[PDB]
Amino acid sequence: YFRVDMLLNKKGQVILYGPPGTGKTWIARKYVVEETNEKTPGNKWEFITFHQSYSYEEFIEGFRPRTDNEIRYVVEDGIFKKIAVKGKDKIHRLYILLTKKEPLSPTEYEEYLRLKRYLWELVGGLPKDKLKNLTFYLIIDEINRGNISKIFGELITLLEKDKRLGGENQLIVRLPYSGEPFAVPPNLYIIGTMNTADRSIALLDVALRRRFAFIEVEPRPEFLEKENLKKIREKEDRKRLNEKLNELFSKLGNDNYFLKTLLEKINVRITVVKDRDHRIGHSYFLNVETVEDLHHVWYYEVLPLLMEYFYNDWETIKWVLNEKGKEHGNVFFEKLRLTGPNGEEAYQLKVLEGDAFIGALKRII
Amino acid sequence: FRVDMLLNKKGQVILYGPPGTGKTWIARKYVVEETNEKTPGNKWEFITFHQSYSYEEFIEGFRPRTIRYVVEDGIFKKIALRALVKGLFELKDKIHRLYILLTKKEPLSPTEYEEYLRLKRYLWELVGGLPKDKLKNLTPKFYLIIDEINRGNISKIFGELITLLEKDKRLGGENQLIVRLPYSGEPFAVPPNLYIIGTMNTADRSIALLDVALRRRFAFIEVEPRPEFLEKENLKKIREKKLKTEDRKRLNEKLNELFSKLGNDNYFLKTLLEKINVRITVVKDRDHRIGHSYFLNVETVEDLHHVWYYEVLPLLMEYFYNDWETIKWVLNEKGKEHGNVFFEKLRLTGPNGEEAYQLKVLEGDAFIGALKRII
Amino acid sequence: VETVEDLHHVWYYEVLPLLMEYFYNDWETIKWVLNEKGKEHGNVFFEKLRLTGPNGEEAYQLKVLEGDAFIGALKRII
Amino acid sequence: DMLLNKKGQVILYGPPGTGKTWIARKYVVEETNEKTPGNKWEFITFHQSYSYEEFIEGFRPRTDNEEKIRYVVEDGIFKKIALRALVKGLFELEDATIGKDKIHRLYILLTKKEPLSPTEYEEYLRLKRYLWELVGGLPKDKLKNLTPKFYLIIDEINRGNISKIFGELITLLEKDKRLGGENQLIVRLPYSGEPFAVPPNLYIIGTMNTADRSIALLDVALRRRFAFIEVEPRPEFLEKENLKKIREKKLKTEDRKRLNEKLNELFSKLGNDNYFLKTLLEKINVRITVVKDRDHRIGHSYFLNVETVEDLHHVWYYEVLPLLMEYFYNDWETIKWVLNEKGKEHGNVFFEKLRLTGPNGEEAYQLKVLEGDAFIGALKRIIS
Amino acid sequence: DMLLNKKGQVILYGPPGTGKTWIARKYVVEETNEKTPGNKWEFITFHQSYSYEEFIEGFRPRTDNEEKIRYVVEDGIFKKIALRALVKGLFELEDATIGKDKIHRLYILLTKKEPLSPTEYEEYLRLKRYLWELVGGLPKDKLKNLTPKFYLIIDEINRGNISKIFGELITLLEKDKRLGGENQLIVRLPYSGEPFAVPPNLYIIGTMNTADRSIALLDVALRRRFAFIEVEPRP
Amino acid sequence: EDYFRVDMLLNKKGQVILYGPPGTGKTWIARKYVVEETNEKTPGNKWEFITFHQSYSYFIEGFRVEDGIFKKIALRALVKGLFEKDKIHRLYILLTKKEPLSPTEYEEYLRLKRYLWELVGGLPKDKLKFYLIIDEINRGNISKIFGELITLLEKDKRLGGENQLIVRLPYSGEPFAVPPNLYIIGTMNTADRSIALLDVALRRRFAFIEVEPRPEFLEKENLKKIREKKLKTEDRKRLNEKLNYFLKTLLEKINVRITVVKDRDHRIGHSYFLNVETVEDLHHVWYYEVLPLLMEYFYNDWETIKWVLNEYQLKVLEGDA
Ligand SMILES: Nc1nc2c(ncn2[C@@H]2O[C@H](COP(=O)(O)OP(=O)(O)OP(O)(O)=S)[C@@H](O)[C@H]2O)c(=O)[nH]1
Ligand SMILES: Nc1nc2c(ncn2[C@@H]2O[C@H](COP(=O)(O)OP(=O)(O)OP(O)(O)=S)[C@@H](O)[C@H]2O)c(=O)[nH]1
Ligand SMILES: Nc1nc2c(ncn2[C@@H]2O[C@H](COP(=O)(O)OP(=O)(O)OP(O)(O)=S)[C@@H](O)[C@H]2O)c(=O)[nH]1
Ligand SMILES: [Mg+2]
Ligand SMILES: [Mg+2]
Ligand SMILES: [Mg+2]
Repeated sequence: YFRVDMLLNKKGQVILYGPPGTGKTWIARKYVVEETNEKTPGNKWEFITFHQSYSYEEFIEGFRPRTDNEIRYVVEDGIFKKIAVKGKDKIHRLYILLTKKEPLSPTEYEEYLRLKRYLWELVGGLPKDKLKNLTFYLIIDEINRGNISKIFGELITLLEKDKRLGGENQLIVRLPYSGEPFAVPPNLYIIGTMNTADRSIALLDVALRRRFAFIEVEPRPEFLEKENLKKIREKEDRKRLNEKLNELFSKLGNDNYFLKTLLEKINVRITVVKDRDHRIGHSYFLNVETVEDLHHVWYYEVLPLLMEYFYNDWETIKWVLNEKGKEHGNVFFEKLRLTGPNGEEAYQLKVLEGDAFIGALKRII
Repeated sequence: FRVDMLLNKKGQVILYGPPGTGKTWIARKYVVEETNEKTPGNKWEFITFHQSYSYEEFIEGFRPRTIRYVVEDGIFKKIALRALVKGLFELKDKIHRLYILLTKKEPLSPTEYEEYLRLKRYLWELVGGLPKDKLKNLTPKFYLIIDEINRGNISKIFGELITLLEKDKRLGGENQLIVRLPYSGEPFAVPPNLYIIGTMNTADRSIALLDVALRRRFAFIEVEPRPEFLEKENLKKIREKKLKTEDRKRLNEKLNELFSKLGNDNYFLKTLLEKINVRITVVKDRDHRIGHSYFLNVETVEDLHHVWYYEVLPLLMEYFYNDWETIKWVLNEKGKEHGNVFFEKLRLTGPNGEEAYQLKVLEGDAFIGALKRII
Repeated sequence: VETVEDLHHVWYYEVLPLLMEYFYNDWETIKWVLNEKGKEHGNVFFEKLRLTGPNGEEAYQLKVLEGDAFIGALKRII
Repeated sequence: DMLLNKKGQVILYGPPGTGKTWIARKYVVEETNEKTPGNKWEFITFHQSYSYEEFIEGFRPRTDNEEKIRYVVEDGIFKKIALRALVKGLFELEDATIGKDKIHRLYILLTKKEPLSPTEYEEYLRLKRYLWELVGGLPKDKLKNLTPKFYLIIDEINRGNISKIFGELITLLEKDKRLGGENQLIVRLPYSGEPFAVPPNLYIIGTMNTADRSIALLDVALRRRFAFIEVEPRPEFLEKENLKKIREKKLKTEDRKRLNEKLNELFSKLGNDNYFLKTLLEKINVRITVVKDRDHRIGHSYFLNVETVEDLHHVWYYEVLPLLMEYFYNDWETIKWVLNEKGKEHGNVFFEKLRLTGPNGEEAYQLKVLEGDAFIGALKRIIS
Repeated sequence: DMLLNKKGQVILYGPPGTGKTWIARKYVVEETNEKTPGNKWEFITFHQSYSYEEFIEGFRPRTDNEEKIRYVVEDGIFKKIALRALVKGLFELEDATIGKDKIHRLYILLTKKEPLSPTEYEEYLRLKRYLWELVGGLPKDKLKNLTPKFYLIIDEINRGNISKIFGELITLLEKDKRLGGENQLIVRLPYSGEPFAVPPNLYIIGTMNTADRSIALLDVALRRRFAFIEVEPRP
Repeated sequence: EDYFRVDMLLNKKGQVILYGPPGTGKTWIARKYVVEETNEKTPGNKWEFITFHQSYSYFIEGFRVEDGIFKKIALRALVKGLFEKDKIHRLYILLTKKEPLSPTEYEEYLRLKRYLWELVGGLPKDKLKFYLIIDEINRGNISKIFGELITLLEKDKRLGGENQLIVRLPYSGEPFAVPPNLYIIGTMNTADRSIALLDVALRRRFAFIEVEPRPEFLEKENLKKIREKKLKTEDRKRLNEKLNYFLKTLLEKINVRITVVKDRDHRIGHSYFLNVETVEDLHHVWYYEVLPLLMEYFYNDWETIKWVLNEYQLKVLEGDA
C-alpha cells in the first residue's frame, strides 16, 4: 500500500499500464474507497471511460438551448475542476455543481456562472500558500482509446504540480467557447488504465509521458495459490466455496501452486516467442471453482486467444503448450493424417475430458 | 450445454468459425425458446454489424428533430434500459410509464421527450441506493444478438462497454460500476439481465478480432463444420423440421433414391466433406473449410451437381487462383489429367514453358466416380 | 461483323491493343500467342526491327495488313 | 468515324507528340458545325481530383440568398450532356408525337441555361420534367435510334480514374445497351434517384498518353466499351510537301509565301534533303524503341513549329535533349548510342567523358553545346 | 523571352544555389512595368501539400451573415490571373465587346482585395457567365493579338505533384489551343461546370530543383508544353 | 572552446553551422549564446528551447495557434529595430497577450496590414535580437520542413543586399520583411543516414566547421571548470573534500576508435561526466558507457562487439587491479 497511497502527490498523475487480465480498473476502483470513501461515484470521485468518439465533452462546449427555439456553453469536466475551499455561496456551490436533474433551472445556470466570474479574482487576489495545501480523483479507463490531442487541445500541460492552484510558477488561461479562463487544482489527480499488449506506446504523445507517470503492473500468478485464492473470494457462502476449492486441488493432485506455475510457465514461454506485453493475466482464473470451469476457460477463452496469437503456426502453439512436437495422444492439437505436395503438415483441435485433460496440462509445466 | 452456461458466467458469447456452420442458426434457436417468442421487439433484439455503424447509433448520438437536435438512444441503450426497467417490476408507478415509453415503437412526442428524459433521472437515482444483493436476480432475461460482429469497428462501437460488459462489473456485481456518458451527461450501467450474443467468421483475416481486451470480456465458442450431420440418418433428421406437412415422408424416398444412386453408402457425403476439409487445412488455414450447410438441402444427384459445380468449385478456384497443382491435390488428382477429371490439362505447352488445365463438366455416373475417388 | 474490313477493324483496333497491354514490351510472348515466334519478316503482325540494342536488345514493330495477306496470318494461327 | 458510329466511343492513344487531341477537336468542329463548346459540343480533361459526383450526379452545396438553396443534388457535365441530346433528339419523331412540346421545350432552355439559375420553382419543374421524359422515354425502341448527333471530348482520360469517374456508364456506354439498342438498359441512380440512360446521340472521344505506365488502362473490362486507334509518330509529316500542307491551310495572309521561303532555304541548308527531319525523327524513334519503351518515341509536334534553322536549334537544346536526359539519367551510354556516338568521347560529341573516377571506380560524362553549321553536322552522324 | 512567345511556358532547371528564383522575378519586373506582384507578375511557391483546388477552383467555407454552412466555389490563383489578363485584353475590342461597364466590373472585381461580398459574388457570376458567350461568339482574329501581357511565377515546381495540381491545364497551356489559336479549346471547370480557357497573354515561368529527383517532374507528356533551361552555378 | 571565433562572421551568411554528434555538450552551448549578453530569462520571446515534432502539413503553412507557436519571429527580429506613429507601436499590444482572443472585435484585429504594403518597399534597406533554433530537424524528413527556405536565407538575397526579395503567401496575402539579425540554424547531423543529406544540393548557404568534443576536458584543473554553472546553494567547493593526466587515458583511448571503421558522428557525450563526485560512482565509466554500450552494435561483429573494454555470461570484476 506504500506505493499506492502517496505516490501520487509527487507528479501530476499516473497511468496503470499492463497486459490484459491485470485488474488495473479494479485497483483504481479500490483507492476510491480507501482515500475518498465514496461508494457511489457521484460526488468527489468520477469515472469516465475514454473512446475514439469523445470530443468537446471533457471541457466546456456550446450545447443546445434548454428547450427553446435556438445556445449555451455546457461544461462536463470543469464541473469536476470547479469541484475542488469551504473546508454560503461556495458552501452551496457543490450542489449546483452536482445538479442531478436538468441543472438548468430557469435561472440556476445564471447563479452558477457569476459565482464563477468572481473565482478567477477570488484566487487572483489570493496568495499562493493557502491552497498549496488542501485537504480529487477522476479515473479515465482505457485512456489510450481516445485521441488525446482532441479531447484535450492544449490543456494537459496544466495538470503538473507547479502549474496548479498554489504554485510559484502558475497561471490561468481564458477558455474558448466563452469559458472564464481556467486552471487545474493540485488535489485533482488522474488514475488511468492502459493496455500495452496492443502497442507498447499506444498513446504516442510527447506531453503525455512528461506529465503522467507509468507503472507496469504485472500478471501475478502468486494470486492463484489455493490459499492465496481463498483470501480474494471470501470477502453463508464463505464456507460453500471452501470445500469447492479444496476438492478442486484434490483432483489436481493436492497441489496448491498448480495454477500459479501453470500461468507463469506459459507466460515465460509467450515472452520468448512473442512480446512481453502478450502475457496472460490472472483474472482468467479467479472465477474457477471446479475443473469443468477450468476446462471451459481453457478451451473457450485462452486457447483461441493463443490460436489468434500464432495463426497456422502449429509449431509455436504446440511448443507453448509443450506438446513440443507430440503428434498423437493427449494433445490439444493432433497432426492430420496427410502431408502436402511441398511439405505442408496440418493439425486439428481435439477435445480433452476426464483425467486426460489434467495430465495434458501437466506436460506444459 | 455450452451456450447457456457461458452466457450466464461471462455475460457475452462470440460464436466463431468458418462459414456454413450454424453460428447464426444456433443464435436464433437459443433465443426463440428462452423468450418463447419468434419475433423480436420484446425481450429480444437482433442487429447485424457493418462498417457504417457508430457509437452514435449504438449508445447515443445527437439526432435532429422534425428544434435543432436532441440526443436519441442507440440500440444497446434501448435494450439495456428495457432490461433494467423490466427487472425493476418484480423486485413502481413512474417506471411503468418508463417501460411503456421504451417499448413505444411509434415515434415520441416533444412533450414526452423531456418526460422520458426526466424518468431516467429517477431510475439512476434509485439504483444508486439499492444494494448489490437485489439487482443480481431479475426474473426475465434479455438477449441482443449481434450477427457478424467482426465486420464493424467494435471498440469504436462499444464505447463504454469495454468496462461495463464484465460480469462482476455489471449491476449487482462485486465491482459494480456506473459510468457517466459524455453525451447528455447521463449516468449508465448495464444490468445482469441483458446477455449479448455475437457471431463471427474466421475466414477473413482482414476483419480478424485482434483486440485482446475485448476478447477477455466475451467467451469464444467455435461452431466447427461437422460432416457427421451429412449422414443419411442425420440429414433425414435435420430435414425433419417445422415443415411437418405431407412432404415429411416423400422427402425420405428422394433421399433414399439419391443414396441408392451412390452405392448405398450412407456415410458418403460425410466422408466427402471430411476428406476435403482436411486437405484445405493443410494447404491453407483451418478457417477456409467447407461448411456443412452447402450439402444440407441436396435431395437429387442433380442437386449435388448444382452444389458441386456452381458453389464450391468456383470457391476452390478462388482460393488457389491459377494454381492447378494445389486444386487438383485437394481432389486427389495431381498426376491425373486428360481423364475423368474435373480439370483436363490443355494439350498446348507454354512458349516460356507454362502449362495449365480446363475445368470439365463431369456429368452422369462419371460425376460420382470422380467424387468417390476423393475418399 | 460481316465484312473482311469489319474483322480487320476488330483485330487491329480492339484485340491487338489489348494484347499489347497484356504483355507490355514483351514481344516474344505476344508473338507466341500468334505462334509466329521464330517467324519474322513476312505477313506477320509484328515484324523484327533490323536494329539491335547495344547490350543485345531486340525490338519489333506493328505491321498493318490488308487483303489476302491478312487471312494467311489468320490461318497461321490455326 | 467508322469506329465511332459502330462502337459508340473511341479512345485515341499514343506518345505525346502525335496529334490526338487535335484530331478529336477537328473532327468535332467539322461534324457539329459548332466551333465552340456548348450547343452539342463538349470538351473535358479528366484528372484525379475529378469525381463520380462531379461527372454524373452529386450533392452540391449551392448557396443562394434564400436559405436551403443548397442540399440539392446537382446533375454533372455528362448527365447534362446526355439529357441535352436525349430530348433534342426527342423533338422530332415520325407520328409518335407524344407531348412534342414537353420533350422539345421544357428543359432544353433549362439544361442549356448559361445562367446557372437555381429557380426553386423551376428546379422542381426540371425534376417533374425528367420523370415524364423517362416513362415516355420509352415511346418505342425502334424509333429511338434516329436523332441528331452530339459529342464529348475527354482528354487525358488515363489521368482520371475512369472506373470511378464513369460509374453506371460502364454498363451503358456499350452501344447496344443504349436507347433503341438490341438490349436496352435503364439504370437507377443513387443520389437523385432519377432514372438515366445514354442515347446513341452522345459520342465520347478520349485522349490517352501511353508513355506513362503508371496511368495505364489496366481495366480490361473497361477497354471493351471503347475503340483504340494508335496514332504512331508520323515522321513523314516533317517532309517539306506536307510540312507546308499542314502549316498554312488555316492562315492565308500571304504568310504562306514567307513560310515557303523560310523552309525552302532551310531544306537547301540541310543538304537539300526534304527528308532530313523525317530521318532524324525516324532514326531516333527506332533507337528509342529498342533500349526503352516504344511509347517513349519522339512525336512530330516538336518539329512542326520549325520555320528557320535557328528555331530548330532551340527545339533540340530545350525540348528534345532535356527529354532524352530524363529517359537516361546518369545512363550516358544509351543516350550516346541513340545518337550513334556510342563510344565516342571527342569534339562533335554531345556528352564528353569526365576524366576523374570514383574511389569506387565510377565514371561520368558532360553535355557540351554545339552551334552553327558545325552543330548542324552532328545530326547527320546519328544517321550513320 | 522568345520561348515565351512560342512555347508559352519556360522552366528554369538547375540545382540549389543557382540564380533561378532571382532572375525569374528580375525578368518579370522589367517586362510588365510593375515592381509589385499586383495585377500581373503573380508569385506562387509550390509545396508537397499543394492541391488542385487552390490552383484553379475549389470549395471553401465562406461567411454569409456569419453563417459558415455556405460553401461556394472559390476561383484559384491561376483562374483569377488568367481571367484578369483576358478581361484587361478584352478592354480593347470591337462594338460587341466594346462596352466596358460589365468588363470593368469584372476586372475591378478580380483586382479587388481579399473580401468577396455576399452581394458581390453573384455579380461576378453574371459577368463571367456573360463572358463565356461573348468570347465564344467573338472571332479568333482579335483574340490572338491581346495587347496587355500577364506573367506568373511558379517557384519550386518539383515540390508538388504537377500532374495533379495542373488539371485541365495539360490541354490548355499549349499555344495553338489557347484563346485564338489554330486549334482553340475551351474547357468546362469541374465544380458546378463553368466554362474556362486560357488567353494567349498569360505566360508561366517555372523554377525547378533537380536534387529531389524522386518527386521531381516525371510526366514526360507535361514536358513538351514547357521549355527547359538548365542553370549551372557559374562562379 | 568556441566563444571568440564566432562573433565576426554574422552579417555575411546569417546562419552558420557548427555541427556535432548527439549527446555531447551541444544543447547547452546553444543556450550559452542567448543568455550571456542580453540575459533574456523570459519565455515566449527570444529564449525558447525548440525541437520540432516532425508533424507538419508543411514557406509557412499547416493551419488550424493558427499556424505556428513561433511562426512570427522573422518580422519581429527587425520590428523592434523598425520602431524608432500609432502604426509604429500597435504590434506589441496584441503580441504581449498570452490569452485567446475574443470574437467581439475580430475585424479590428486583422485590419492592420493595409498601410505597410508599400512603406517597407519605400523603407531604406540599410536601416538594420531574436533567436529561434530548429531542433529534431533531421530526425524527420528535412525535405518536408524545407519549402521556400533555402533560397531566401543566403548572402545577398536578404534585404540588406542589392538583390531584392519579398515573400508571398495565400489566404489574404501578408508579405513580411527579412533581417540579417535572424538566428535560425537547425541542427545539421548524421546520427541516422536515412535522412542525412537527403537534399544533396546544399551549396551557397552554409559552411562546415566541425565541433568535436574537446579531449582536454578531463584534466584535474580542466574537468570542472565547466561543471560549476548549475551550482547555486553553496556547492562551489563541496568537492574539495575528496580530491585527496588522471583520467585522460579514457577518452582518446576510446574516441580514436570511433573514427577508423566505426561511425564518427555516433559519439558518446560528456554531459554524463558532469558531476562525478563520490567513490561509489566509479562503476558507470567502464560498465555503463564503455562495455555494454559498445557491445550490441555490430552485426554479431566481434571486433565491434568485443571492443567494449579499453580501460556467454557477462564476467564480473571491479576496477582496482
Ligand atoms: N480482488 C481482486 N480481484 C482482481 C484482481 N485482479 C483481477 N481481479 C478480478 O478481475 C477484475 C480485475 O480487474 P480487470 O477487469 O482485470 O482490470 P481491467 O483494467 O478492466 O482489465 P482491462 O480492461 O485492462 S483488459 C476484478 O473485477 C476482479 O473480479 C486483484 O488484484 N484483486
Ligand atoms: N438443423 C440445423 N441446421 C443447421 C445447423 N448448422 C447450420 N444449419 C443450417 O445451415 C444454414 C446456415 O447456417 P448459419 O448459422 O446461418 O451459418 P452462419 O452462422 O451464417 O455462417 P457465417 O455467418 O459464417 S456465413 C441454415 O439453414 C441453418 O439452419 C445445425 O446444427 N442444425
Ligand atoms: N495541322 C496538324 N497539326 C497536327 C497534326 N498532328 C499533330 N499536330 C499538332 O501537334 C500539336 C499537338 O497535337 P495534339 O493532338 O494537341 O497533341 P495531344 O494529344 O494534346 O498531346 P498530349 O501531350 O496531350 S498526349 C498541335 O500543334 C497539333 O495541331 C496534324 O495531322 N495536322
Ligand atoms: Mg480495464
Ligand atoms: Mg451468419
Ligand atoms: Mg492531348
